[PDB]
Amino acid sequence: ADCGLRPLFEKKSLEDKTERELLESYIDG
Amino acid sequence: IVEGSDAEIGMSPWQVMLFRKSPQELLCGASLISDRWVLTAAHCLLYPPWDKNFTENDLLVRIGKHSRTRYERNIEKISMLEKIYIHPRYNWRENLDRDIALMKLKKPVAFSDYIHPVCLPDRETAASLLQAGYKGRVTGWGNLKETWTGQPSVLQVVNLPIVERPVCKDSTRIRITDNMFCAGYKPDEGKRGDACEGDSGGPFVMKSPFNNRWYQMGIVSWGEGCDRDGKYGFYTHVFRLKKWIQKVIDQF
Ligand code: NA
Ligand code: NA
Repeated sequence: ADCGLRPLFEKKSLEDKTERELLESYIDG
Repeated sequence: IVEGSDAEIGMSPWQVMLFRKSPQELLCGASLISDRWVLTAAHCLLYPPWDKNFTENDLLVRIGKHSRTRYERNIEKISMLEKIYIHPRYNWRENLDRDIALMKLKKPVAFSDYIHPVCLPDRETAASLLQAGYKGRVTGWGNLKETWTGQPSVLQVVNLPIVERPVCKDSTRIRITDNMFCAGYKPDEGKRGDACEGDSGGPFVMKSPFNNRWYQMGIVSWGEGCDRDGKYGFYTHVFRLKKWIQKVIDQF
């Protein structure tokens, strides 16, 4: 239900040190 | 986990440790998917080749943990297990097909900044995210290198891309099924890393670019050594076995 959202990261609009690398992996060919 | 790095704090608040009660021993990783429900690899609980055959009473989980070489007062919660459920088509004789199990907690755990459930993928989440070249995250307190049958102080994390089904099959003589996927960098991709012995039952998770939620796509299952050129880690395919998890969950 309210799963998948980390109190210390998403719920505080804060990003971990390597989460952009995963999103970049989706856009790259 | 090999060639990973220290998790930041509350980076993986669904991370669960699975222990033997006596003598107190860290067996495996797990993942929290509800207040009552913990998910792990079937071979953490039942593998007759290692005369391993744990019941509910034999075991205990520790949730919200970051260091094993600390005790984390008013942060980490410990829970006994009411029932263990192994996939009825779990196959240890051959290739660890459906290497999945569910443990139900005696008391529902309290959610905190350090304890929070991971989502399970739907149809579309599996379609959009479980594709070759797309990167998920693996975590655990497992072995630091390949060795014979590497304990780190801090929870370990590595991002690894999913690998095309044909390169997975070419890597190994072990028969793989639809209920599994493989992840890791090709030799001559330049990056490295892998799960390892001890990391089993730990989650392979991906961040949906649509709703910002973390989903558990895989369970650390098997490999040959850890982090070898031309080998990849094999993950239990969480979507293909979701209906079973649901039968078990929709039935208390
Ligand atoms: Na893409
Ligand atoms: Na490798």
